Amino acid sequence: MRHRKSGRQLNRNSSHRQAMFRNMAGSLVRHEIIKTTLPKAKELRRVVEPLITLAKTDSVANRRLAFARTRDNEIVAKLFNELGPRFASRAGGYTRILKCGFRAGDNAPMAYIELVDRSE
Amino acid sequence: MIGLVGKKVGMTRIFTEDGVSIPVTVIEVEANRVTQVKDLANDGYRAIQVTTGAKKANRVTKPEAGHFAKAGVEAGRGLWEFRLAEGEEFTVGQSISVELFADVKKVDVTGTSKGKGFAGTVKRWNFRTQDATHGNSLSHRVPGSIGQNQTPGKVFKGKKMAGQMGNERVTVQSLDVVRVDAERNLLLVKGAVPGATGSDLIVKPAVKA
Amino acid sequence: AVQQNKPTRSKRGMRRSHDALTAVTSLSVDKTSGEKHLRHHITADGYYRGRKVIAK
Amino acid sequence: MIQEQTMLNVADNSGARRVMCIKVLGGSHRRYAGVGDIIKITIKEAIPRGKVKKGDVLKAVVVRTKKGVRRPDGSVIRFDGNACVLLNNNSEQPIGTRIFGPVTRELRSEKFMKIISLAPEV
Amino acid sequence: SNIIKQLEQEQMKQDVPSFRPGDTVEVKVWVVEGSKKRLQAFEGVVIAIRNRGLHSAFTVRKISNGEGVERVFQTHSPVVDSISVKRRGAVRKAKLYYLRERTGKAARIKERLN
RNA sequence: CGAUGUCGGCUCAUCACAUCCUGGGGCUGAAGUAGGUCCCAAGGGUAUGGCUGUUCGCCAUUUAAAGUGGUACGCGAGCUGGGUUUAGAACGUCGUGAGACAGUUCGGUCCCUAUCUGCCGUGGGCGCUGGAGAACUGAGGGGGGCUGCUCCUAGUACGAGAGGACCGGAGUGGACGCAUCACUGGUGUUCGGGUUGUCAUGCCAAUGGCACUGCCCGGUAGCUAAAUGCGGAAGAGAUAAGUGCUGAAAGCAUCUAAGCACGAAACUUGCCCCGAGAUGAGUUCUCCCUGACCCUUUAAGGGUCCUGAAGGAACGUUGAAGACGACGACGUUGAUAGGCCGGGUGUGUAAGCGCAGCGAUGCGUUGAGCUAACCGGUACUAAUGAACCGUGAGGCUUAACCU
RNA sequence: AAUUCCUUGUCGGGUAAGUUCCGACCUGCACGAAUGGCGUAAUGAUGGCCAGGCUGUCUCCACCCGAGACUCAGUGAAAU
RNA sequence: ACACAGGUGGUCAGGUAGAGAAUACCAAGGCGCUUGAGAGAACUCGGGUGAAGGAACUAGGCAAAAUGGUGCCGUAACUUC
RNA sequence: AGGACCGAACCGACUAAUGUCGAAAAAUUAGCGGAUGACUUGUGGCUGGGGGUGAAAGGCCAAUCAAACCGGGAGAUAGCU
Ligand SMILES: COC(=O)c1c(OC)cc2cc3c(c(O)c2c1C)C(=O)[C@]1(OC)C(=O)C=C(OC)[C@@H](O)[C@]1(O)C3=O
Ligand SMILES: [Mg+2]
Repeated sequence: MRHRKSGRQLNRNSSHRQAMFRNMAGSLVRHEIIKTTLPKAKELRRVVEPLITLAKTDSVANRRLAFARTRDNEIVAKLFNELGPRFASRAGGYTRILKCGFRAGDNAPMAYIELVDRSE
Repeated sequence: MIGLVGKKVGMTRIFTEDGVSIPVTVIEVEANRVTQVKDLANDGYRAIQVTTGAKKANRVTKPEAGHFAKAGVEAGRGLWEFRLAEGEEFTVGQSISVELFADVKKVDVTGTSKGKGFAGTVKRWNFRTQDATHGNSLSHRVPGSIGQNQTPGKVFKGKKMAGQMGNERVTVQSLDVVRVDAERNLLLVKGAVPGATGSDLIVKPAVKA
Repeated sequence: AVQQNKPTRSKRGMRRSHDALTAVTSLSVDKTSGEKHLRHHITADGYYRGRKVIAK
Repeated sequence: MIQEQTMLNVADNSGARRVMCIKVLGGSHRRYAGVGDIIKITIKEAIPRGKVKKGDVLKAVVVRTKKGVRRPDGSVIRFDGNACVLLNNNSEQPIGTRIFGPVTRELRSEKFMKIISLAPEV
Repeated sequence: SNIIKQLEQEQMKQDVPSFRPGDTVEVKVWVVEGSKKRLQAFEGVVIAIRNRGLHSAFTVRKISNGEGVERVFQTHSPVVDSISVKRRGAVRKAKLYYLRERTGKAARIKERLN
């Protein structure tokens, strides 16, 4: 009946949801922009944005807490060094979702999600 | 008499001095203001049409904005109507507040209840669930039989089946009024009223007295 | 479970009256570039509200 | 919340040690008995020197419940086990003399005042 | 909502002791017998604490004469007169529901002395 | 007989009245309490178990009562398959036998994705005669209607006594229904913790994966019952059986023929809900449009250009709304969602470091750390300027009205 | 009684209540001695019966996690 | 009959735990099972947890729950010992 | 020692659920039996239709069994539809 319930089940079990959101949070950190499904991009803001807020305070406890999540030392190194102080004045909202057409294989609504600097 | 229109904001309890806790529902009743007074000469029946709350100017449409401008009142959200009970008269533009309930002891709270969506017959009509085992093939929460045979040859109108449950106008009668607080625009009624927190209520005195 | 007479072509024509597709009727234009797109969708070149967002 | 087939402990010294509810009395289709209700019991286990013997059908009033009674301020008093006190199957005024363990204030009901007197607590 | 919090903080008793689960606490409640109105003590260990503002509660487990009694108390209720911590207990849990199936030398818990 | 499925149970019913309970009366060999019998009345209500495949029945214990029937002895494209009607086997019996029972006994495949009618829900199209946004009126329809016990009246009436009221009033339950989450609880594989085996993060320390969430211990929100609020009415109109008033036909008598008064949970309302597709399509309030030309078989005609209202839809952020539609909130002049900030709540004293100890481990830092859906905020991100749909004073006839 | 029709025979046990089970009785419709009679330790995915533990079997269901059902895209049957 | 959840003889067979070719996690090696995307209704299937009761269910405890290892102590009637 | 005991492989198929236009013209899942023997398995033989074979069910003999399959008599015959 779903009243005031949050979180998309996304046709997976809970171990798959925690695993794949652990994967596309690290790739959103690595490339700073990815293409994904639009329901999967709205649920990625509830994962990668607490990881950026965890990077505001460089501490050994926070770097291990952000290693218990994302399980990748290259992600813990791009946070706290290149994303913590870079977003240190932004009071939340570090991502942006832009809808991009429909996928050719299954007619899935797609979205780009990127960190809001991307200054090249 | 006439009723008032409030808003259900949560439940809490009142601890009385002699130990007894009473579960109340906090209805926030702001100052209802009359937008149209109806007469027997123009409408065939006498009633008043009040509004309450507030609405944004870009969301009030030009037909209903002129209806509030004729009364000269602020554009609130929603419009309700109460039949005048033969001994009270109201003027257009009058502001009615919750201190009308200061001598009322029992009320009838009408609300729109919580919506359960598509509900089965076990939840909707309290049908008895068939047995979980001892042979039972795919028929646990099914309704079972729905009619008799060739001689009726049909299902009867009003047969209890599955479908939409809730999201519906429900009135709960004879609720004790615990406290009328005109300064905080509050009305505490003993018990539970229909609806979720934040929904419109129509509180009027109990006709069953 | 199964039909007892066959339905007419008149009957499947009336069932298919809601099968009919609807068009979009909401093609926009970009602020600077001028490309047609959906509302709240980026263009084929990669603009959204007059800003080359995709760099690709 | 006592229904049929519920095994209760015995709170007086009538002789029974374990009884089983076979009916909840008063009203049709009545499913449960609270902490002041009268049930029909049978005696499944008795002491040798008792005033009642095994297989005897009589009445009892519930005095303790693991579900518990709710006081009129939200407060609930729960026990570790359901207990009862055996009545006389055509009258009140129970068979036993002593009464073991606590009772509740809900039993102060003008005919179980004998049980309130003989109980050590509440 | 804000109106609920304004209506509930007019009603909370403002002198409550800060106890933990595992503490041994004597609670005095108001007992009414006709017109007579006295105070009866209920002393036992605290096994659970529901911390909800005006809707706060705590249950006390008391092994009385032959029977285990478990009583919840609404904290800000006017029935509860006095709360007093007799003994501070050292348990590293919030709910002590395992004490229901322990008796005697297994159902006792160590002093804190922090 | 080119298929109409057998007993009982389950689930769900619906009707009748020859009424079991509650309701209203007549008579009684009706003192009272409790009955007997008959009449009226179908609004609601109308057990759980033991035995047996059983319906039934017997028994135990209830209850105001545990009604009788019809509906393919209601209901197997709803379930079951214990009973009898397949193939195995045996007993008794019959027969020389194969085999067969006024017979027992053990074992034994229950298929169907719903086209139409029907029913529960929920939309689209058009109509309602200019368009649009709201609020209603109510024809009609549906739901609901059960009852115990205790006390007061009053140990009064009644009775030799034992016993023990009518009529009224108050309180409290059982069953049932609706609502709800404040409390008491359940759940809470999205929160915290403990722990086993193993693998990995180079290693220690710390964590992660997997083993049913590995096994567990708690627990937020939501949902929910066992939780706790409320309901069944009073009143009114017309009556049933019934009791009557006056009153003749028939000088009397007579409830009736004229007239008149009472009279039940039935009926019509009162209570709740749906409802103008109520094509008889209703009412009220508010808002919007008051441009040019041409053409013809000159009609409630067709066409071009300019215009494009109110409002709607679409799209996006969404929702205690939802299968999808629909419905509600919001779209920068903005708190709609996510994030963020503060709080709450849950879990129980994180990591790192220091200390004590041979060490496991304890202590200090420290009610610490983390914390979902909650509350209060906050434009940081996403809700775009537009475009689209809908028009350009809205027929005829007659009346009453200003001209 | 794997045998008994009358029958749920009668009596005792177990249950609040026992057409089943157990023990006994003998009026054996229609037991019976190698198409064996009566016993019997062990054995049995064997038939009946009772008890403890255990429980959503049930009173009476509630909630959650997944797979379908529902919507979108592609493909695309069937009985009749 | 199929790119079909079935069938098919023999050989090789590591680590940690373990009595073990059980089982759990891994190595070498091999794979993610040839429609996906959402939503989070009834109902169905496969599971998990459940207040108080504890077989009242039912033809029947069917199903589910429970029991479960090793060492030691201890163990009745009956018996063909 | 044992048609001994517990228990994988292997051989079986007792119960339940699903499936029953199946994934499958008998399987899947969870439990279940035997598991050094009257066991089980590979290869190759032999037994042929009133015949075989059968720890016996009228079971089995190529998804067929109270007399297989193929071809022939043969357009059997049908007072029946
Ligand atoms: C009176 O109860 C029946 O009406 C009944 C029944 O009630 C459930 C089940 C069955 C089941 C079956 C049969 C039946 O006749 C049958 C009957 C009559 C057959 O005749 C069967 O074919 C289908 C066959 O030819 C030979 C066999 O054994 C030799 C059977 O096993 C068989 O296979 C089967 O399943
Ligand atoms: Mg056969």
